[PDB]
Amino acid sequence: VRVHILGSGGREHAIGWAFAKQGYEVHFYPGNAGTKRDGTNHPYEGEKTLKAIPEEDIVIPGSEEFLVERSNVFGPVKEVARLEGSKVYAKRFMKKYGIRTARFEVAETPEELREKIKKFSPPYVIKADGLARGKGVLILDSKEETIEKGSKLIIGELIKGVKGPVVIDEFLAGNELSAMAVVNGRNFVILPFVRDYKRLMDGDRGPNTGGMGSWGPVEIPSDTIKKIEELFDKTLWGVEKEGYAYRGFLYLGLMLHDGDPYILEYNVRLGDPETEVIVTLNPEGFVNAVLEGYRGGKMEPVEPRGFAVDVVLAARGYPDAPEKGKEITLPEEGLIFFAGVAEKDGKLVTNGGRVLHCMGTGETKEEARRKAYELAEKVHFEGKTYRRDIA
Repeated sequence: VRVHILGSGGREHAIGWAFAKQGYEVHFYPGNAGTKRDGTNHPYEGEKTLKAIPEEDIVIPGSEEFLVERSNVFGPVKEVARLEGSKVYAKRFMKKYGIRTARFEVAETPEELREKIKKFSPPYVIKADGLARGKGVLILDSKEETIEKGSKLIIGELIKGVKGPVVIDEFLAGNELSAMAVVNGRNFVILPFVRDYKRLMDGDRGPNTGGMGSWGPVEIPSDTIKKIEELFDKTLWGVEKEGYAYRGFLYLGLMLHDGDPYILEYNVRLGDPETEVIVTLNPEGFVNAVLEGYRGGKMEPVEPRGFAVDVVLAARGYPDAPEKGKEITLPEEGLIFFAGVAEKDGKLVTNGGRVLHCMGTGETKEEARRKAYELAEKVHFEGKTYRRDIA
């Protein structure tokens, strides 16, 4: 009867919103002040939190997963999550199981970075082996800046708490694209494709962020989808051949290059703010596929109804230094997913980089767009930061 969601972002709230919408009792760990609408928030305290939860579903989205998965948890074990956790492992995996990816070398020291960089041409891509809070894939025009930053990235002087080998990836001209699936062993369903907005500012300027909005569904050619399906199959076969079974959500960050999809990286959970959009496109179908996947049964396709637009409101300073504690005025209605919000002095206040997700829905992309933006204009807090670019 009960769903337990680990996390505090809009993905988590979106996932909990759908379940609660289908009548399930939803617990968030720790959630945020918005997630109180759709369930009860509890503090997360590691294994103490999880040992207490009976059989019945736990949905993780994060790096919880380089320990969590107890058969309760709908996400892969640590060994499988190395696919996200070690970008080097992921590359060797893909070479092994014939999964189409960019040519690459591994530099474990700055010396190797100097030698091995000579195998590549100007638009250089260096990727930190470990998690960098998605801030450790560098794309640099010049070799000097690549060696200088990439060396520092190896030795832990670039990004505090990141250190160790780097992948040097052959840069791929193309259009970037994500694909996401609910997965049980070798069975999977692909979710609606959504388009995200990674840069902070309109016309894709400013710093990269964890996402400034999205919309969907996006229309992908059937031939492209069949190739995408084949990437999922070969990835899941590879997991089985390593002796493990993938349970949960699998995200492929792709690059369509010369007609073919290449895997830029694996994530072992759904994106934010892609989840907000996907969920809003069919709350029923998402919920069902997750339960069927969790339960070991047949999952039915997740068909999108209409279009969804997510306009993310973030704090002034996001991402490098978001300002907190600012008071949030909300409208009477509207689909909002809450992330960086807290309660303080009986009020709603900002408390994270990305504060709110304002959702618009409609029969067209433009209908969905206006509704989202109409809502974002009704929502206020100081230094309220958003892209009028979306969709």
